Amino acid sequence: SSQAWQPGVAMPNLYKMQRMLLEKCDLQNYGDSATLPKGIMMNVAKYTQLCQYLNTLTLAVPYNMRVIHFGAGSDKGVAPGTAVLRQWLPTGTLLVDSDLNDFVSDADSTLIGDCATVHTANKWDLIISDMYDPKTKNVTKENDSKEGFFTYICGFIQQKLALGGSVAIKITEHSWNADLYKLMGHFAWWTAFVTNVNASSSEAFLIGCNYLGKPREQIDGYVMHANYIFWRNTNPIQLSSYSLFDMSKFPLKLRGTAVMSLKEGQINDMILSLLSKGRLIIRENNRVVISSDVLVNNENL
Amino acid sequence: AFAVDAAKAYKDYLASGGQPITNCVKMLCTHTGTGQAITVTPEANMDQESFGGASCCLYCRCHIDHPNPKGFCDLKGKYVQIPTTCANDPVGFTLKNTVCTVCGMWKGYGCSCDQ
Ligand SMILES: C[n+]1cn([C@@H]2O[C@H](COP(=O)(O)OP(=O)(O)OP(=O)(O)O)[C@@H](O)[C@H]2O)c2nc(N)[nH]c(=O)c21
Ligand SMILES: C[S@@+](CC[C@H](N)C(=O)[O-])C[C@H]1O[C@@H](n2cnc3c(N)ncnc32)[C@H](O)[C@@H]1O
Ligand SMILES: [Zn+2]
Ligand SMILES: [Zn+2]
Repeated sequence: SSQAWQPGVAMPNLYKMQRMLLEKCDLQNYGDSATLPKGIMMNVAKYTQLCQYLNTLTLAVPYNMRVIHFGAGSDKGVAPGTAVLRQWLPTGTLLVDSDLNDFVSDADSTLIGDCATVHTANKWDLIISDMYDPKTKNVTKENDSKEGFFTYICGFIQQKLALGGSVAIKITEHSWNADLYKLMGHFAWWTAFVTNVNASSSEAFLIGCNYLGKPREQIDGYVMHANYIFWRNTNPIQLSSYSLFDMSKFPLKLRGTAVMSLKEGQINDMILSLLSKGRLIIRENNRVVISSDVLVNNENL
Repeated sequence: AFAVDAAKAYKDYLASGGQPITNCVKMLCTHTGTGQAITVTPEANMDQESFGGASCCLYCRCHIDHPNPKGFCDLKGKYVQIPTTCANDPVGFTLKNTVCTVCGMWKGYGCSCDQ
């Protein structure tokens, strides 16, 4: 009821508040495919709805914004999500992407390798991940919290996300992680957002809005994933691509958000209020430097 | 003295009835843009489709060096507007066509500097 004209659906708050146990996800439309506008790739539609939704949040959008995008490659050898991100972000925004496998990209710089090889001197204002491990399809066991690239992502956010910055991290029923849900409580607000073009999937983007560097809230990530699956199991979402057809208001508003290089003692409740509201970013404003660790081996016996 | 001529290979393959390079990345946009050929954000008008640049660059997509001596790519990081009548082969279009240095439209597909 009006839901189909949205870019997607966010986890309603009452479901966040529950104490469900984890069940199997069983979506009534599982496997159905949306009708995409002519010649539009799924991931252009999916990233477009993700960005349409982020437009409704209080993202900080500084000058010389720094964005990093993990899991940006594809079985096509190109990066449709990066292209949408570069369309959405203010022109001149620095955008770095990365993936295990080689691909051609419109990012300002691309690193190929396992994401745990990636290091950066600077902090970031927005982190996007669409990483998904294809072996996750081999469910041989209880649906336990997963480590791998999620362990990297949790560390990356704590170490290298500017206060006031935001994240959107792709999960599914089986590709999830309990510390990532716990970290959502370290943001001024958080949700799980399902795009309407992929409503037939258990995918969601876990969105953390305005990072605070400490827990606003203690979240049990095991319970919270159980709550998310419960929501999806009891709220069928109708596949929709309606919102793809209105791009008039798509670009991220360049808010000119201020950037200050404060130290941990200087973060008072008033600073924390500005962070919470999307009105401040706290990080160094130096030059962006990235690298990827390369393992060296000589195979000649 | 020897260098692969990637452009010529693709132009000939096309003429021999080969399938154009696929998976060029087409953008959602209003189609109320300026129409210029190569823009920092999608600028398709009602006659054009907008694509991610890199995915439409023959050298980017074939993992070979660019003609610019310093290796600079004209398309990567930008959006190329392609007439809807040629959007079946964005790579071929950008290879075979030229951008007017004056108005920024495709010579022969928007440029009207001769009037
Ligand atoms: C959500 N879900 C998951 N499975 C099974 O659990 C496996 C791992 O599930 P998954 O973690 O990859 O989630 P999903 O398949 O929704 O992600 P997507 O492919 O990115 O869209 C899946 O391959 C299915 O075999 C499912 N099987 C049925 N019959 N119905 C469902 O809703 C369902
Ligand atoms: C759903 S796909 C990416 C699709 C892409 N975002 C797009 O715009 O089309 C999942 C990606 O996550 C990558 N990936 C999975 N595990 C990874 C890891 N440990 N490190 C880096 N990349 C990983 C895969 O190579 C794979 O390309
Ligand atoms: Zn190129
Ligand atoms: Zn001209």
